[PDB]
Amino acid sequence: DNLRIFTKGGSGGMGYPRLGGEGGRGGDVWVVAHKNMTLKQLKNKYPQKRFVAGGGANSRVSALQGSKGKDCEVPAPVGISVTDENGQVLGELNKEEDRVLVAKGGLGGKLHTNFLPLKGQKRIVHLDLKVIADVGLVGFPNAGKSSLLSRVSHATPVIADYAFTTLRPELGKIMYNDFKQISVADLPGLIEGAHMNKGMGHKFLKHLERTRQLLFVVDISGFQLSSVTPYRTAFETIILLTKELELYKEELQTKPALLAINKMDLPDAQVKLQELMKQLLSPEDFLEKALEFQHIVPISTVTGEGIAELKSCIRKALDEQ
Amino acid sequence: RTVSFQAKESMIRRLEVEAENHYWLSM
Amino acid sequence: PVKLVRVQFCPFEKNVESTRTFLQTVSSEKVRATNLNCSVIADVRHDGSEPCVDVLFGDGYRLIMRGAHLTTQEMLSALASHIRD
Amino acid sequence: GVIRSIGPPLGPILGQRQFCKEFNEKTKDIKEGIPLPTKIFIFELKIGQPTVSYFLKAALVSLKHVYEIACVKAKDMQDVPLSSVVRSIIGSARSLG
Amino acid sequence: IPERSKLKFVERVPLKDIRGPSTEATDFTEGNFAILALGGGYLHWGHFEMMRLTINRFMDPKNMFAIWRVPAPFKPITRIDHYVTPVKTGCLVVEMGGRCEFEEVKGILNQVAHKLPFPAKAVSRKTLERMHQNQRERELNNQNPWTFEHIATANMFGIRKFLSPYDLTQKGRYWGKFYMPKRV
Amino acid sequence: FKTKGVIKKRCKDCYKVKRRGRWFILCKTNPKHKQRQ
Amino acid sequence: DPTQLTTHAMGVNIYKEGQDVKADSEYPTWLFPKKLEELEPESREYWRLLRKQNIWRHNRLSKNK
Amino acid sequence: LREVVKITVIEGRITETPKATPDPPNPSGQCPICRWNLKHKYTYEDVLLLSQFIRPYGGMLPRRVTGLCREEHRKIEECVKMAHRAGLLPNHRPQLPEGCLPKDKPKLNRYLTRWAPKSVKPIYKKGHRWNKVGMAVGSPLLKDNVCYSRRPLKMMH
Amino acid sequence: HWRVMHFQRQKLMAITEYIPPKPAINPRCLPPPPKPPKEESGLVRLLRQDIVAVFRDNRMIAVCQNVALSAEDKLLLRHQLRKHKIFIKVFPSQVLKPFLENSKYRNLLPLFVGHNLLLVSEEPKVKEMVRVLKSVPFLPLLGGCVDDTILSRQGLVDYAK
RNA sequence: UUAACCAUUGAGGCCUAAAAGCAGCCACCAAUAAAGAAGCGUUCAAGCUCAACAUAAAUCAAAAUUCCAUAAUUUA
Ligand SMILES: Nc1nc2c(ncn2[C@@H]2O[C@H](COP(=O)(O)OP(=O)(O)NP(=O)(O)O)[C@@H](O)[C@H]2O)c(=O)[nH]1
Ligand code: FES
Ligand SMILES: [Zn+2]
Repeated sequence: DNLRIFTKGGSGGMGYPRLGGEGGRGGDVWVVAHKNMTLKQLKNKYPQKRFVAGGGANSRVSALQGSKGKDCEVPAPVGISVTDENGQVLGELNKEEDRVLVAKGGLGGKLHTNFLPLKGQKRIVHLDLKVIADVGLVGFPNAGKSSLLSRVSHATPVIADYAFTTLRPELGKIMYNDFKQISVADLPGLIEGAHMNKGMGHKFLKHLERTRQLLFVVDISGFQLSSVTPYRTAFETIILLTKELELYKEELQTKPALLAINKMDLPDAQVKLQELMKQLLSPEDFLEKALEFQHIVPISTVTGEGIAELKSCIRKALDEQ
Repeated sequence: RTVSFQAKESMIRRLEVEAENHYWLSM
Repeated sequence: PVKLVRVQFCPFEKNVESTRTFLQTVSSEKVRATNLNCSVIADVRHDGSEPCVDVLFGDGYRLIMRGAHLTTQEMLSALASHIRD
Repeated sequence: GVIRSIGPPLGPILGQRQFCKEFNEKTKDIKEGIPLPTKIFIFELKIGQPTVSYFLKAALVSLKHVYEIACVKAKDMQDVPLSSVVRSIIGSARSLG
Repeated sequence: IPERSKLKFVERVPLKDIRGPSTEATDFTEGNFAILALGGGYLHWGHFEMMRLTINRFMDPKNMFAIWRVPAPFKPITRIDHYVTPVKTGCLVVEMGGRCEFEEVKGILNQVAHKLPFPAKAVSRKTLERMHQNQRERELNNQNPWTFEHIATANMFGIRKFLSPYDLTQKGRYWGKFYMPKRV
Repeated sequence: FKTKGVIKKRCKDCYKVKRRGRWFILCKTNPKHKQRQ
Repeated sequence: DPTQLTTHAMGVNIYKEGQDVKADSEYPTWLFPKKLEELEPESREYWRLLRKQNIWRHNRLSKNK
Repeated sequence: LREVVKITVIEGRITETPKATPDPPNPSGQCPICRWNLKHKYTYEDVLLLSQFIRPYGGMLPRRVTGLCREEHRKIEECVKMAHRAGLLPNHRPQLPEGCLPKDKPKLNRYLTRWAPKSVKPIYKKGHRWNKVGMAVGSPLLKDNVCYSRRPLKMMH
Repeated sequence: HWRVMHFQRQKLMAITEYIPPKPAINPRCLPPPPKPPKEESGLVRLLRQDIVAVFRDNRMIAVCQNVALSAEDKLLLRHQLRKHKIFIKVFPSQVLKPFLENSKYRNLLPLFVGHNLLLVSEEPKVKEMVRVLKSVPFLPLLGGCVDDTILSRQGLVDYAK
């Protein structure tokens, strides 16, 4: 849903000397808002991604002025954000009837001025619908997010046994007795830091930016996860999660979020769950300000215990904002 | 467009007669 | 899917090389692991006995042929049909 | 399926069915900085002579200085001709660095 | 290996010219593999670019090199729109060489030849020698007593009424701008 | 099946046949590789 | 490095036990690609390099495809 | 000739096969056809010669077993198709499965059929005098056969 | 574009076409030409010497079928055999046959069958050789000669005792 | 002309942790009966496995009213 598109502006028609006059401005590319469904059409149908515009007609005898060129248009999903190849946001077609001069048609060739012809501008433009889910799932590897999504919905999520798995987030809409559908997407387990784009990186972390709220899975087994030798406690993991989120974007931390305890089935996990109750809330033996939303519910995905309880809390927060 | 068998045979006959004319004109 | 595979031949007699080649192909550990149910065995003697091959199945079907007039490809192809059952 | 290259997370298959402490313990049994060919087979475990890559860098290297490590190669390229492994490291030696 | 292995650029701006057997560029000079013109045609600058770009990209500077065997466009054309380089059948348009076998350069040379304005072929030194040997062998062992030259030169059958003066020199191998190889 | 003037194999698995008066290159692994003369 | 050129040497095991444990006598005195031209046809190494060139000749044609 | 018999126990029994007639007229002939001076003197009608290279169900035998040269293999193979299509080999029919029967149509008499009848398109536009579209008769592989007519045979009808 | 040629001119071309000479008998059907003299590559000469050298040095030569085992896996068995100071030899038997044709060993041709490994040593550790064969179950033994005496597997096993 | 086979290290280094025949660039590499790294795989190494060993054989020539003589391969 983060495809890319190249375009080329029409070239300017060359003028006709001895008072023939100007040449038609080359055709320009205007991305035009239409039915939101067009995104599937754009990426798949008309696979050639180069949108080119007709160059303006050359000035003819009798001093005919140029035809002004033939424009080109891109139907796009509503709510799309138009960004440059470099990632700079040119604009967003948030509303309908929102055309954008993405590419510039070649300046009309004029013999009287300095330049006889002029070629049209061509560029790479990213047009992307990064998943705008109602809430998003952010967790470290082996958290259990895919398993959590597996049971709430019927999505057959890829289960990440090892890190760097489930690279593409899987969108799942959660049905409710109220007939309200809530879209939840599970991205892959993220590494510590990632401000330098290490490993998985923060490239997929733009998907969370779109999501209105954040869902935090907290694997109890992750507590004191030896790994190479970080041995991160869940308390540490949350602190790292808050810190890394702030570095990537300050607003991400401010955005509404919920907490989802995982892997509480084991009796030791229940003892750790009491430790989880201890960690955060009241001050502990700390090893900046950080945020605790307190929308934390104790559940175990593998046993499917307490899953129904969490569902309610999520909907309450959603209906609120 | 090919050339018939009659046409190619008859010319060779004429060539042979003309070939002899070359010889008798050399003495 | 084979209970046991038995190959028998007499080396110095220069009668059949196909039996040995079929033994050589069987020797390839590749398939030996695929049909882990069977333990390959090779035996040789000096008698004037034509080379023979015996295949045993759990169901009790025994497939026996001799290499004197059998080329390695045939038996192999014959085996494949029999394995399907 | 040796991971030859000049614990639980590295060896998760082992859990399904030590080298972490053996690695740092062997890191003492090897030089701290020179690479080593990890003979962590796939599941017997072993490791021997280090690699010539960093050996030249920290030393470049004289004939006396290289024949001594050739004995380290002899200690465990299991091919019998020790002269051959000398050419082996030599072949890598010119290419490496 | 020549330092300027890659083909040089060609300047865009500096009936019988293509109607007979060639007398220039008919012999390998430095390279071993070259493209042989099998017909008479005009090579405009567009063809020159295709040869230059295609050959240069593929050739390896370390082991391969190429040179031009024809002059740049010099003949005026009017509707002075552009200049075309004339070529005669038998000319070597471009020559390649280096520590490579013919088979390596066969594909590129044949592909380039196909897009030339006139029929052409990729021939090494051996192949060009073989072609000439076959031509001479065919003439010597021909079992047809009559040949075009003898009939035309001797004016047998009153033939010269239907022949052009140039026909006697060509001897029927060449008709118009086309070359007939098998025709002895 | 594209009807082209020249038929050329595009992969190792591609094979050639002469069916119903025409030449075909048929590839089981990649059906895109199918061509008819 | 001053140490490595002395008895201290990278060649001798620098293990925690070895710790860089020199003289020509201490090491095999006898020990103290190629050019096909020098090599002789029969000689095993000749064929090796020539076949390397033949394989490279195959690679030469093979690489192009 | 070895035949495989099944019983499971399967065995192949070798049986003696008739041998070539002794004393070929032209010894030192590499290929079998040339040994008997038959290089350019057989056509599709010569079933007695052709049948010797045919499997019991009408297939051609491999070149290696027969020993024929490539040029004569191609010629022998082509004539057999024409012999099959001309209904000259009634006992070498295909081994149709027991669940199948002949197409049951009446059979049109043919001879000198170059191509398989199934895949030949009709000539709707035949063309005028020096434009005629020609109907192929015979096989080009046999052009080099000895001809007893005033001029070469008319391949295109 | 083609320009039509006067009929008379076309008739001239039709009659002046090249006619090639035809042979009475195709060269193929005729008896094959005498073989061009072949040459022996230096490797073959050295290879011949190698087969002669191994026979001269090694008193016992036994024949064990080949299995084309992976090189490193083959080295594993070779390493075990090297620990027992027994060596493995493989040769392009096409050059081996000439020697066997005319040598002290002439009845071992049947034992040699294509992909058959060779056993060579200086000591007749035949009992250990059978023991090393038991390492690989399927690996069979065809026969050969031990201490210059030609014998089959059953005799070798009896000879082992 | 492909036959149906077989593929042996110190990861060669360095610029991208480190780059494996093989990110990239330069060496153009290691013993052996015998193998340089060919596609390609690989974050790089996963390795799917080409050439070796080891086995057997192997470039051309006659669209628009309604199809339009009929037919025909061998007698000197
Ligand atoms: N004991 C226990 N195991 C669980 C629980 N939830 C998930 N797991 C286990 O965790 C294993 C590892 O994969 P998992 O963490 O579920 O996948 P993921 O959510 O996609 N991980 P990632 O965070 O990297 O995207 C699963 O195979 C599953 O058995 C739980 O509540 N309790
Ligand atoms: S003419 Fe002798 S092989 Fe046929
Ligand atoms: Zn294909």
